[PDB]
Amino acid sequence: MNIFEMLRIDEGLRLKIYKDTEGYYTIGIGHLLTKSPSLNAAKSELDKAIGRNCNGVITKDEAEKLFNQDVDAAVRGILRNAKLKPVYDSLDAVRRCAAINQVFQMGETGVAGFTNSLRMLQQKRWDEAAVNLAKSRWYNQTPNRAKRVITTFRTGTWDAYK
Ligand SMILES: [Cl-]
Ligand SMILES: [Cl-]
Repeated sequence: MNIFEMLRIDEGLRLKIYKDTEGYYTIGIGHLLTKSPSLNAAKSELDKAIGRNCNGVITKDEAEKLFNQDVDAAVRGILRNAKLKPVYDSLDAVRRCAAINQVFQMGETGVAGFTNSLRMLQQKRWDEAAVNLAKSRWYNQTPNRAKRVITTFRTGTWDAYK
């Protein structure tokens, strides 16, 4: 297992513009296009991203390309964040994949506010962190996915991803 396979499992793959779990326009492998409710805004953003007139639909290769850039961006966002970087570098390789996944899903922003859990993860208090992490809007709105990530942080293995 690796980050790509893991996220590909959590986000799925769709070649036509769709609404995510929060109702925002998205495409490919969880690539948010816009938070605005105007589809046109979304189509414009798509075109801009891909570099061509898509008419709301892309190819697999196009989706995968966006995915690549998006993973990279997330990692790079982690690294540049003063509160995140130190936690991230203290973790082992599997748990770092759990960190990327949360950041990919919620933004460096959302994650940066998990101060307490962050500290627990840094101290290697696995079970305490798992309980803390569950006390969130994130776990309550997307519990199945949150559970998988949390078990990942808790155990340091890919068991939740089987
Ligand atoms: Cl792009
Ligand atoms: Cl879920």
